[PDB]
Amino acid sequence: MNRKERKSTILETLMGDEASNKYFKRKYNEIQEKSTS
Amino acid sequence: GAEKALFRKNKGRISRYLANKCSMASRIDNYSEEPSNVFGSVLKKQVEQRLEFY
Amino acid sequence: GLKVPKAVQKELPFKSQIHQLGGDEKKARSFIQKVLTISKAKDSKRKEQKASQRKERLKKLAKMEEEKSQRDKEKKKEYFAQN
Amino acid sequence: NPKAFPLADAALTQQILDVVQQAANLRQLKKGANEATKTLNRGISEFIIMAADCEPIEILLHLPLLCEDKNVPYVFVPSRVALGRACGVSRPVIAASITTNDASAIKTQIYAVKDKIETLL
Amino acid sequence: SRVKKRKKYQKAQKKLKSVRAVYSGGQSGVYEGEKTGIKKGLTRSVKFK
Amino acid sequence: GARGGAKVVIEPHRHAGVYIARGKEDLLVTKNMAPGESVYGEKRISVEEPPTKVEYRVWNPFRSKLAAGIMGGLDELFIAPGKKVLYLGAASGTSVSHVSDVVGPEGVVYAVEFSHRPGRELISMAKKRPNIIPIIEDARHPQKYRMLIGMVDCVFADVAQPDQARIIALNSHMFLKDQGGVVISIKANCIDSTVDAETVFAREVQKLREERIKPLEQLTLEPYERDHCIVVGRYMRSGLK
Amino acid sequence: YSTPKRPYESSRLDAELKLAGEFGLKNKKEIYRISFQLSKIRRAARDLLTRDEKDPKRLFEGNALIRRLVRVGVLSEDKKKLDYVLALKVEDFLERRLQTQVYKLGLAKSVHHARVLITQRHIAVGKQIVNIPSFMVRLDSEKHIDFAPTSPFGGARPGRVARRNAARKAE
Amino acid sequence: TRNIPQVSSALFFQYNQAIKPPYQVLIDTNFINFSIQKKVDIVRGMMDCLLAKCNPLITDCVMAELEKLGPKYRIALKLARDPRIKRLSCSHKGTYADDCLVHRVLQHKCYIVATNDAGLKQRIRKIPGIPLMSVGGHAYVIEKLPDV
Amino acid sequence: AKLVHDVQKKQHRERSQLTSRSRYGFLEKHKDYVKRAQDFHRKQSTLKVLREKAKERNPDEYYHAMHSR
Amino acid sequence: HTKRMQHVFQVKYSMDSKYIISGSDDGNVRLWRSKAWERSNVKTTREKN
RNA sequence: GAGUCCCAUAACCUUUGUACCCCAGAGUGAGAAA
RNA sequence: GGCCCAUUCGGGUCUUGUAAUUGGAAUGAGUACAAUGUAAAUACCUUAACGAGGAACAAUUGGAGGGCAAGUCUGGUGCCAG
Repeated sequence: MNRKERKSTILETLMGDEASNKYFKRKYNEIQEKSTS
Repeated sequence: GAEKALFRKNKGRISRYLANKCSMASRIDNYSEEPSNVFGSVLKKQVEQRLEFY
Repeated sequence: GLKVPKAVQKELPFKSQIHQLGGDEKKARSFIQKVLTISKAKDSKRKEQKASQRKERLKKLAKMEEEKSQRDKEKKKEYFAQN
Repeated sequence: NPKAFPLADAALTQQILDVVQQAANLRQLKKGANEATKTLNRGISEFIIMAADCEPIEILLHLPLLCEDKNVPYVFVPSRVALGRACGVSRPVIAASITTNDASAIKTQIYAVKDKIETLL
Repeated sequence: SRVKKRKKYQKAQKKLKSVRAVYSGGQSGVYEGEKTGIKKGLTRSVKFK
Repeated sequence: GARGGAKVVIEPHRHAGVYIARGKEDLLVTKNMAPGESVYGEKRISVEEPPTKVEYRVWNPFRSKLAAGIMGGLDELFIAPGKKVLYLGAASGTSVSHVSDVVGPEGVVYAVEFSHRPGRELISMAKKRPNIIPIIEDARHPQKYRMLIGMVDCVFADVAQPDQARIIALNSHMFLKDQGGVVISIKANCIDSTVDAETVFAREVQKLREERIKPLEQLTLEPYERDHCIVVGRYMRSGLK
Repeated sequence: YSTPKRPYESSRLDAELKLAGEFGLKNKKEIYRISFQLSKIRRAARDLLTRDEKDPKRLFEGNALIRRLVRVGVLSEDKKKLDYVLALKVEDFLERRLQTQVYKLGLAKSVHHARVLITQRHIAVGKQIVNIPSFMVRLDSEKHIDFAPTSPFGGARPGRVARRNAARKAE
Repeated sequence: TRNIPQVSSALFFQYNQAIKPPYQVLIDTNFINFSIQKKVDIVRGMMDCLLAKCNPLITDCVMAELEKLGPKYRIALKLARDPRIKRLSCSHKGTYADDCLVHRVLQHKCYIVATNDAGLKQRIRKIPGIPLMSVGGHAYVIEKLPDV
Repeated sequence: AKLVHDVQKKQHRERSQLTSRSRYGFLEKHKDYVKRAQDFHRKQSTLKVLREKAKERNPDEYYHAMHSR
Repeated sequence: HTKRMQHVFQVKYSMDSKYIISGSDDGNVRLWRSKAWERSNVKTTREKN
């Protein structure tokens, strides 16, 4: 990786990616539609 | 040697070209118990001919 | 949820009495509560899936044992027919 | 003793090139040293053919170090110039390698030469 | 019948992979670690008694 | 995946001297005798510990058969801290360096190889690892280098020949302890290509048994290699019954 | 062909599954045909084996048999003995089916692609266009498998759909 | 350290692609006795039943069991010692042959088992992809051998 | 499936509540009620034990932890 | 004795007098200790006494 | 009363400046020139 | 998420699923200018043109399971069971 990408925690590296965060926001919103039903 | 530009579109072609000559030269030196410079001279001369051509 | 009457709650013995950083971190804390919700639901859907085939499995197993239970009966009719 | 060793005789070279020349027709042949270096590290090579008359011979003596470290049979043959003719390319070839495919139409031929090669080594 | 058997076999090859690992050319590219986890308390060795 | 600037959680393995580096993926990892470099370009871990920067090396199963053997779930690996190991077939430090990692500074590794070209590299690696003695010599005649070898608690063999079993017998007889360890990697094609691999696997086992080796375990090295197993045994001179 | 002694063995059924999938056979009938031929040839070799060595019948018939088995390509040249005939398996014959060579030589990328190409009159052995996939190729015939000259893939004009689409593009 | 044995790499479901001619048959004690009763040669009959060269193996356990039988079965001992029969060494204390054959079969999957004991036969039937050989009527019969 | 047509095995759709009754809510079904009945019985059963549990309480019971709680 | 030996036809003493060699018609040559309770291992002076 | 002991003699981010870069990677593998 | 084992609890394995969209090629049945064939003729073989996405140019037979109603019938110890 580029030196900028290396982070002092995995969560920071994980939270850096855009595809993963989008997937969770969509999927998490789905569950409440089931959970809050 | 691409991180410190040791070997350095036409400019790249010589780099790809010269890199091969470094590779073969390493073979000649590495496995010869007492390597000579006779091949290195002509191999460099071959690079010079290519340099002029491009 | 069930609500115990306080009259019932009061007169019970000892053993069983019912006992009655912001900014980036918030985005990084709501995120952790986000994912753990994913895994629990995913596990619960995979786990319930398993029990569904388990009910199917014990059923298809049950039709073999009865065939195995019954056919043994005739073998002991023909065997003791000789005896 | 010689650096180019073992060197196949007039006979054993014969079946080798026959495998090489056909293997070219079947796109199973990687031709020349850097492809030979290529295949060894990826471990897709049956065995490697080297020309013993190569100028200089040491340009390819690195391949046996790679070959036997990966436990891949190898051999030397007299004339590079003949190998290109077998290989089907219009230039001499100093090194060649046969790639791995158990679905090749010539698994028996390749294994036949391979067995002889192991005995030679 | 040909097409039906074709899908049958490729399905079976998949099933073979689940019951046991099946060789797939070794490693291709950089070694990315074990995809699915290393199980510490697990031996799959056949024991000589 | 296992990319440089990323971090992993390194943890002990069941076999002493081996570790697991966890993360998005996991890696079999062994601690480096020689921090600061890789013997064959393997991947390496660096940890700050009170602060000293201890280093570890990643172990590639597809390159080393022993590593793949651990991963198949080998129950007993005699190679461990503070134990003498005789590695037959020391082509290079690809596996020997990792074995040298497992034994530790107290232990030693007796590396045996025949050909000269790989031995030069083995010598070069073996120097940076003081616990490694490179015995470039034919294993078929242990009497040649009996002078250079004492007792070894475990003998590991990666030697690829048709006549492996006899080689194991001699080396085990001369140098291995009683009740000592033996670990053999068997390639079917090298021994007998005419017959299926599985037949060779049984045949070699019997050769071990008549050589007074009670074999303990056998594991196929799927998926890392085809037609291979690691056979683990104990050298019980007294009686295999 | 002849039916097997016990068609319903699970090991058997998996056997035909593997064989058909890896060789793209239409049904079990081809497998039993090949098994019947293998049984006959192996029984003949067995009976010859029973005969005394140097028996004129053993020598003559065994020699002719091994030479034929070499010519069909199942038995390798270095394995010219009746014991190796006895060691044969149906897979060797099935390899010798034309489908397998069309696939393995690279003309087709799959056994099914080979089947369709063969039945489509795109494959020629020498002068003869063969549309019988069960055709058994010999060693000499193996090297002459090519695209038939009349085929669009074999040197002829484009097929009906190709020229039709080219025309529709034209206007 | 909980342990799950791997299924043999030789096996595709219930099919043993690994077994190919010539075969290995492990001989059980009863199999000799019934063979003599039916006047069926050990080697010829196998090669007839299976239409392949057969390499019979007698382990130490079964050899001990035969020669335990006594003077009545000295013939069986003699036939069991035929040179075409190869012998297989063992490394376990018990002379019980039934378990020894089973253990070898679970572990190595090229072996045919020649036996008539009803107790043994079902067990080898449960073990997947193990051809079962027996003598019945006037010649041998092979049950779980796809190649026949 | 023996001797049955696929027409014999046909799906019957579920009728909905009257638009006049839309305010009050969904139309319950047999499946819906068995959830209601089961939940009620479970709660009553646990309440049933608690009452019996209270009645047989011994006033002289002593457990040491009362000095704390 | 044992079941496995069927008729003794050759019996010999090991030339060191420590073992007995027996040959029977069952086809096996058996070795026996001259004294069943004695063991061939070298003993300590304490054990010897 | 109170973590020196993770170099405020420092780390990280932002701005500015200087010098270079915009090829494949387990790189491809027979064309190029006319 | 898929799949495997397991009476039991549970255990084991990883590129999978589509009941999603889309592209250009190949050609047989057929239909047929013909020729050949034949006492003549059918058929076979050869061969102009047309001849495929639901390629509707719409092969079957048998077996194992589901699930659904403001539906219906029957025995009961509510709300169950068949």
